Amino acid sequence: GPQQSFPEQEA
Amino acid sequence: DSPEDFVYQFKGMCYFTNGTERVRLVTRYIYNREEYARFDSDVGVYRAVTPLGPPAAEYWNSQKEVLERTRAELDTVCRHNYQLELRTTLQRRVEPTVTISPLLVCSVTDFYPAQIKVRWFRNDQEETTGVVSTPLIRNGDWTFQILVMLEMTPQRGDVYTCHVEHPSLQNPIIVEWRA
Amino acid sequence: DQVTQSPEALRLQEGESSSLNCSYTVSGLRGLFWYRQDPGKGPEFLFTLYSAGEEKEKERLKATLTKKESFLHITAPKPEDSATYLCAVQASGGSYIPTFGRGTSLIVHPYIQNPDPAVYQLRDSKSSDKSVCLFTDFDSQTNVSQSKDSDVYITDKCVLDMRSMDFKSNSAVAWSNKSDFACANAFNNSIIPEDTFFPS
Amino acid sequence: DIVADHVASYGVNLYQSYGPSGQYTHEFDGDEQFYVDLGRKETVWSLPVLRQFRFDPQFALTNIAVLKHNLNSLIKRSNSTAATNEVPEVTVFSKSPVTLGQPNILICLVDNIFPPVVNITWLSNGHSVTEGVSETSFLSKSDHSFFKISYLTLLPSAEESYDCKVEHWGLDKPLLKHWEP
Amino acid sequence: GVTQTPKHLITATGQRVTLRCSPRSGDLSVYWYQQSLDQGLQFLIQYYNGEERAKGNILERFSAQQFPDLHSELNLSSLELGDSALYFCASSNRGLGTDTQYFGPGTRLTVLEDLKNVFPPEVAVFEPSEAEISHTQKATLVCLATGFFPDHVELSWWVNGKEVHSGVCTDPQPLKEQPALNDSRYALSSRLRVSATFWQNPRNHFRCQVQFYGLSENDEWTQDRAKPVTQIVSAEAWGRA
Ligand SMILES: *[C@@H]1O[C@H](CO)[C@@H](O[C@@H]2O[C@H](CO)[C@@H](O)[C@H](O)[C@H]2NC(C)=O)[C@H](O)[C@H]1NC(C)=O
Ligand SMILES: *[C@@H]1O[C@H](CO)[C@@H](O)[C@H](O)[C@H]1NC(C)=O
Ligand SMILES: *[C@@H]1O[C@H](CO)[C@@H](O)[C@H](O)[C@H]1NC(C)=O
Repeated sequence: GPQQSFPEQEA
Repeated sequence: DSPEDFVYQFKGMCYFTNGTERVRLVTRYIYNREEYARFDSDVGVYRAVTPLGPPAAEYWNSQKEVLERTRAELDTVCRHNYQLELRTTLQRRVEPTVTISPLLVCSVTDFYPAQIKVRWFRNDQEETTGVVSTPLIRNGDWTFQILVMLEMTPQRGDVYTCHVEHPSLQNPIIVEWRA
Repeated sequence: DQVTQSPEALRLQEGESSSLNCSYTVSGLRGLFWYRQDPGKGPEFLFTLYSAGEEKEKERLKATLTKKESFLHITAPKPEDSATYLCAVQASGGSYIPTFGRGTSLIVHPYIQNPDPAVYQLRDSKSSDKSVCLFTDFDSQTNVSQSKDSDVYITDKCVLDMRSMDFKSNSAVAWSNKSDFACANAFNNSIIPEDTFFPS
Repeated sequence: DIVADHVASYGVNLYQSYGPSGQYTHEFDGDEQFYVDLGRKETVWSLPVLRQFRFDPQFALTNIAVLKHNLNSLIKRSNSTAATNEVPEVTVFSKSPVTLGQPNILICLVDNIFPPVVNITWLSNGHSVTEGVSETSFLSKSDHSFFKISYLTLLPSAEESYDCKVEHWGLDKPLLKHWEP
Repeated sequence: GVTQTPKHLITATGQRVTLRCSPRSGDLSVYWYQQSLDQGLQFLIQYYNGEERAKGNILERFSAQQFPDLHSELNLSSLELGDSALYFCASSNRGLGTDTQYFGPGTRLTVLEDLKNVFPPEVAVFEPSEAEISHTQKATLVCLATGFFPDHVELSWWVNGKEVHSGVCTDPQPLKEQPALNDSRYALSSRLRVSATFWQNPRNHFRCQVQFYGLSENDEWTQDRAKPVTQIVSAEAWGRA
């Protein structure tokens, strides 16, 4: 159903 | 004593204007209360907001697959979820409760959406002053509240009415009060 | 939540453009991935498609994604493109765990400019007890099949490139340690070209 | 600030060194669509229309894991700079106009929360209140601070008074916002 | 990008093996896959930053782990003949919905009932036909590698001490000498085509060699025939007038 924003990973 | 705490926040923010036409995606990367990096769909790349931003912003800008997968969320997250909002949260119409209680206050209770227009009328005549309206109060249970105080003089033969306009109503809701 | 690839296997001629299909019925797709896999080797990444309407390109390959399926358009294929093309899906339905299709086994047959089909008897080794025959220079339309004769072994078509002469040829090897092993009837179970050269 | 007809967070991802603790929520026009109970591994809806959607709690645990990594990296980057404690603004008000012997809900709005770790308890006439108490989650603000709302379903009496006790690190003593009809 | 060790693994039933995988630098997610003929590419287990993330249709005997160096170990115990498959490792950035998987070269496992059935190849070179030379002015050298078990082999053609690829083609898959046997010895053929004039030069030395992967020095052997260790078997031929 609802979609989410995926956070980018740090070094 | 003050307990030691380190906070990290990530917000996937979609901004909708004129329905489906204007769409913007802003992914904010926050350390404590300091937003150090953000992607903006209107900009096209990740940007460094503070001096703690370049190790993150540059790294995510170097890989085209990171840029492509982020840029895709303007459609896969914003426009996708808006279609669900149009059927659920954007259809939500809760009509308000208008009451007058004693100088005189018009209590507009529990409504959805936020949009509202409260007006006092002296005798088929407006009343601009003295009107002290409270800001739009958010109840957090998907309902809103707004109180409008009116400084009156009780005089013979005048009817005081509170005119309230809202998108859930086909015609404005009018509640009257007499001395 | 399933993903399906059609055809299961495909036979094409050098230059014969075709399209590989990858149908999916999973919900909330966030990525579609195309891979190229050679025998014994690991899957080689090709394309990622994050939403319907997307289209990506890499030379003679074109990957497109729609709400129902994804097409891997392979234009003017060469025998180099012979591999198993894998399709995967990452969606909310499948908890984003990659669900791979059974792949499409691709085989691109070369173009033979001047075919000269012939069966030759090779020089017997001083160490080996085997006799070898070789079916070579036949066109790609000719299909080779295993022998039905006891202790006789035939290999499938194998194309070799002689880039010094801009030449290429198909060949099948037939061997047996049996005394009555003759080349004249070695590829008897195969439909060989009616005018194949059979030397003395 | 960005001007738009509708503003939505899909979603608000939060992780802190105290506990450690996490929070996954979705917001629409400043209202919480849902949260994911990370301990219970369950999606909790805040609108009956939204309840039929299938949001996997794993997808929340999955994102918070990246935040856990990112926080470690930024603790090393900031030369270990802890969050500053903020002073919260407490406001107590009724849901509907006050009428004796008629059901009404008391609302305690704790605004400007940072860090997002606070205690909001209710008092009637000095003693503590456990029955009829409910609360929301930490709702996001543009200034990257928070606000949480606590409810109290009650019947108002002529002599019944109520208090909202808020305990935060930004406060030297627990803040009390009194209410009376 | 994604690396995997070992490449080849020949073992016995009941044994325990450990597979290693080093992911891409920057990737914090590792996936394990088992590829067989009758089941395809099947997901076993997944890791993220040293912790278990997802479990597939993995067995109790199969165990995995992700170390702080982010590399992974797939331990396979009480091995069965069915465990003979290609074990691929995959690496992902954050292990989220939009992350692209990147595979490793894969470890190739072969589980046998006993190590007694292991045989190295019999390499034999066959000189070109005088008929082919007289008809096309092209000469084909055939190499035959027979009676080896299992199929962990690499065949190569060598002209004057150096490897050749031009005019060379090897069968992608070997034949079964006894197709009715599940533990049948294999056969493999390869061809080396050169011009008639090149083969006619007697100063030209041709050699076909097969690298066989077998039992290591630590494995047991008591049979009268020589231990079928990982070795090189070769056949050679000089140019004729
Ligand atoms: C919120 O309330 C809890 C009440 O338990 C506080 O935690 C206690 O803090 C005292 C400090 O003297 C300790 O002795 C207790 O052991 C703690 N109890 C638990 C269960 O942790 C907590 O500190 C309060 N938070 C704030 C922000 O004031
Ligand atoms: C909003 O609606 C349409 C675009 O769909 C356009 O005609 C109109 O000018 C836009 N702007 C305003 C202020 O209405
Ligand atoms: C951390 O401290 C060092 C000095 O010890 C300094 O060079 C560096 O810039 C500091 N970083 C930040 C972000 O304060």
